[PDB]
Amino acid sequence: LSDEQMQIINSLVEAHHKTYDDSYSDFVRFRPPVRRLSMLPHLADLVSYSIQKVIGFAKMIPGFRDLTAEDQIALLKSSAIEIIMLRSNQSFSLEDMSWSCGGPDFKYCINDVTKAGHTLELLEPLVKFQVGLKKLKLHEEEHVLLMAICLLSPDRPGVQDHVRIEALQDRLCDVLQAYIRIQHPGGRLLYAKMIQKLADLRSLNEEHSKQYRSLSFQPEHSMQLTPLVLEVFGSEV
Amino acid sequence: LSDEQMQIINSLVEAHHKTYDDSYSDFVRFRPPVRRLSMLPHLADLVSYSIQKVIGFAKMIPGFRDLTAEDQIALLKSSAIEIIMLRSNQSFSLEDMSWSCGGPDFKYCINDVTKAGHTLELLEPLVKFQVGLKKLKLHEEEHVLLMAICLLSPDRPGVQDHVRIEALQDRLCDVLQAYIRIQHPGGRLLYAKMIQKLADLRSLNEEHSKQYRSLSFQPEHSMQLTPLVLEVFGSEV
Amino acid sequence: RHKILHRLLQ
Amino acid sequence: RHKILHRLLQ
Ligand SMILES: CCCc1cc(C(O)(CC)CC)ccc1-c1cc(CCc2ccc(CO)c(CO)c2)ccc1C
Ligand SMILES: CCCc1cc(C(O)(CC)CC)ccc1-c1cc(CCc2ccc(CO)c(CO)c2)ccc1C
Repeated sequence: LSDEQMQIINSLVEAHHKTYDDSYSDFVRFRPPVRRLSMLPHLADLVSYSIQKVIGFAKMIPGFRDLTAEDQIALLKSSAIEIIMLRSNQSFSLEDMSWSCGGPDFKYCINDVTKAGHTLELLEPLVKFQVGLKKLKLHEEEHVLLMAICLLSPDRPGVQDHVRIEALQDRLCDVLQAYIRIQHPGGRLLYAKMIQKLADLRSLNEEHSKQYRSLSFQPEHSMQLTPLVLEVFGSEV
Repeated sequence: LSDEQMQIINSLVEAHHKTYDDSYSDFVRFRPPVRRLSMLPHLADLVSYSIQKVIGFAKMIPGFRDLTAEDQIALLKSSAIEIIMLRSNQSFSLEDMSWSCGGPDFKYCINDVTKAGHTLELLEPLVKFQVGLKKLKLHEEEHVLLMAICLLSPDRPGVQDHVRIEALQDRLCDVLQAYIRIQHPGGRLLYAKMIQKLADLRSLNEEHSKQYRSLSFQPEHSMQLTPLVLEVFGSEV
Repeated sequence: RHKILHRLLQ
Repeated sequence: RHKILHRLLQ
């Protein structure tokens, strides 16, 4: 790796730490969990909260801040769900096949999540994704990169400068490819695995989108969402 | 009173009971209270919740259901804050000059409320209103009427059939005037007092409106509100 | 507009 | 539109 490459790693890693609370102390302020879509209020707040973190992370990816305010929104609106599926993995436990966040109230089985309006059609591959990914036992360096790589994809509906964003993503893909080669022993086939994950996040992105429209369309359900969720997941161009 | 008159009283009273939980058990599901607008999340949920109750109450006021869907929204969007200031009084305590709702976490001094984005310009007369009203020691029959009278005012911006709504409100004002004459000893001057209150709710309505625009305009504050609050307090016609 | 108020008013 | 995303992106 070179200095410029490394600087990007230290940059992404610090951005992640600044936007990811390992104490999950902020969950106590979401509308309480309830075990008729009883888990929607809590999860809609968990997700709304997460989006705020993804935006905070994105603003620190080197170069992103220099994109057009419109490109920033375009990349964000379309890759937000994917970044949240990626960052959530840092709390997914293969043991109890759930997301453990500080305490028991903040531990969500495939059961809890069902009461949020989502079906197995999403929950099924979602967990599968979490397991396969959890198994790659990536480093924080690689973990944070994969997020920046996914967020800086030029193949998103809305992207104007789909050529510069093409550069950035590449400048990142290298740092990752390189690191995995130098700093990750036994990871001689990792890169290919990771990139394969960014492709699975596409089918998941799609699924959530349809399932989201279904719920979103019902006001007795959308009135449960947050102004930020509605806007980022809304289709207003 | 006549039978028709009484039937309206039993109708309003049952509607109130069905839309007002004396246990305040639903407050445990709002985003937790915090004592930088720390009380906004909790109060925005308290208010969003209240609006849902006012709509539920309104749908049961005899005749209201027969108004035009547009008239219903017009009356609701403009008199919602007033109905919430009226129904809140059922929990206002002259002792600790606060709103006691089941427990200590759900007890809001003039202090707590300040951290919700509102200034004394509103909080001052608001409490004054609560005291003066709390002192009239109205009956539940009169209390529920005053709410229906206020909600069915034809002098609201948006009202199309401002003549029929003129009838209904009158049909209610009588039942009240009559009851106070027959069923309320010592209340030979009450009616005038109550009606005077509906006039104070107008200056308060105005104040909250301006203060609401101020907050509403800031996305770092409006993203804290609920989809229902934004819509009912929003100025979209 | 008023999408939520309708659902609740029926 | 995107009122909230802007405020957060500055
Ligand atoms: C990717 C699916 C995100 C999602 C969206 C929705 C809505 O679509 C319902 C309307 C929007 C609020 C409801 C529930 C969920 C949903 C949420 C989770 C939570 C994962 C949870 C979320 C985020 C984070 C960090 O940002 C952690 C800890 O790392 C744990 C697991 C599974 C599902 C299906
Ligand atoms: C009438 C003022 C209503 C209001 C609006 C707002 C917002 O404008 C902030 C953006 C909307 C969420 C914030 C805070 C408040 C506000 C809320 C209260 C709560 C009264 C509380 C509210 C409702 C009810 C029953 O429906 C009870 C129990 O009877 C107690 C007391 C004082 C104020 C100033």
